[PDB]
Amino acid sequence: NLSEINLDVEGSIVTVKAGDLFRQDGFKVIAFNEYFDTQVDDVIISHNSLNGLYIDNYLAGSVSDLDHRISNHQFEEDELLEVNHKRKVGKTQKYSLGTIFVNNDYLLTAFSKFDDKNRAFLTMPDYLAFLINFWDKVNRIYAQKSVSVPIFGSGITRIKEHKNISDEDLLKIMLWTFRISEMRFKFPAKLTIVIHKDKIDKINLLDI
Amino acid sequence: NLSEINLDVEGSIVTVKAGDLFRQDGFKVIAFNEYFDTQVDDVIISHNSLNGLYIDNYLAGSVSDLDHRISNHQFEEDELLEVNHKRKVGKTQKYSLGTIFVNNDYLLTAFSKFDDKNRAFLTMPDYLAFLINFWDKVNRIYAQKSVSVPIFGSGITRIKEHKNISDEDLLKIMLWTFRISEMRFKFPAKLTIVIHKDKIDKINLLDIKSARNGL
Ligand SMILES: Nc1ncnc2c1ncn2[C@@H]1O[C@H](COP(=O)(O)OP(=O)(O)OC[C@H]2O[C@H](O)[C@H](O)[C@@H]2O)[C@@H](O)[C@H]1O
Ligand SMILES: Nc1ncnc2c1ncn2[C@@H]1O[C@H](COP(=O)(O)OP(=O)(O)OC[C@H]2O[C@H](O)[C@H](O)[C@@H]2O)[C@@H](O)[C@H]1O
Repeated sequence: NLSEINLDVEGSIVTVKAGDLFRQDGFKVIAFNEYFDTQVDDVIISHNSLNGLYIDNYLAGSVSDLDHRISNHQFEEDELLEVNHKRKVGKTQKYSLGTIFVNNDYLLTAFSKFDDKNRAFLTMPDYLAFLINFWDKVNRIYAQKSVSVPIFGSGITRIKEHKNISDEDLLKIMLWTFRISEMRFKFPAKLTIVIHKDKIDKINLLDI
Repeated sequence: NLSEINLDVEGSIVTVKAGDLFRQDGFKVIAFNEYFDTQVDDVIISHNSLNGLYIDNYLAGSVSDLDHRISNHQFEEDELLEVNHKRKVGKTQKYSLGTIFVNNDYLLTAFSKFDDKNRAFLTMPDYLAFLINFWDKVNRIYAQKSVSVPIFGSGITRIKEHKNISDEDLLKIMLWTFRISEMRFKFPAKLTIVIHKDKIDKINLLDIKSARNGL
């Protein structure tokens, strides 16, 4: 019946707290799909998803300006993938999972893959690959800085073969993938995992 | 001092014990590389790996027989990768990680990648992807059957950016990923993880019980 716990992981504090991601001070992480889509129409991007809420309610400036900024940005060659020329709707450039686009205090990250068949989806290995690559990026780049994340993949993402996986189990995977990442960093990022305040019932923080 | 432990993981008992993989009853898993190389000459495969030690002392029949058997075997379309024609020494057909070739009571699996200098290596994402794919296969194909494994990657394999990762850390990751796999299988394989008897010094079986809950 508690709402926050601080965890000593590899000699660094990881906070898990009930609350609202959008209210956190510092960097806040928003999961986009692999095309960094921005069309919120409840089929590509759901109005209910954090991706949709951020664009609809919190993105400063227009969605058009954001597309241009992302379009004209230059990512490492490790992060640009094949262009899906034959797509019905949405952007065409694909990005490697974990790629980050910075937008003010928001870290927009290529999280889920998309296709008309499985819509937003990831294999369990893709999910683990995302976490490792993502944690490695934030720990090298945002060392000693605050980074707040939700429970990645607990929304409408179908993790293939894991339709029913629980929020707590995804939280556990997030935690031990973070442990692995920060093994190689003296000063990692200052991570906070936010559980939507109306969902601390779904999770017993003493289990952790 | 403690040499064996039984853990309930997702409602199934997993055994971690000191011993000898080759003395294990039931299926034994041998880590081959992504080409299923069989040439044990300390250039491709080394004599001191379980890969080379299985070929040298435990393989039934000649290495030629095994090569031909693997080449003729019908692998899944997704298990078959592209063919590296530039390779100057060894087999050329790449296989996706976790691919399994069953050989009597041995499960030969494509574990490590070989770079241009025949160095065994994996990235941490590759390693995790191998474990999930491999656990998924054996829990599907060998449900309720004994499957014994060593601590994958604790040999010469370099896990990129984790050169000094401890055997105990690899063990927990193996347990974490196996737990995830059997969230999908109500009747998983009966897993035994074998720590080489002379390496039990490096592993404290008490620091491992939390992994059975995914922590
Ligand atoms: N204000 C909040 N604060 C904290 N957590 C919240 C909040 N609102 C919701 N959550 C919870 O935060 C968790 C994550 O919410 P999401 O990001 O939607 O789900 P995903 O990680 O599967 O991303 C969906 C993907 O597919 C899409 O196309 C996107 O492009 C993504 O790529 C859920 O448990 C929410 O209840
Ligand atoms: N009899 C034994 N019983 C149990 N464990 C053993 C035994 N002998 C050694 N071990 C331990 O078992 C662990 C694993 O030993 P290995 O399989 O060699 O190492 P890897 O997993 O990094 O695979 C080597 C890769 O590179 C190669 O080219 C292959 O192709 C592979 O792809 C070590 O801790 C050993 O001490």
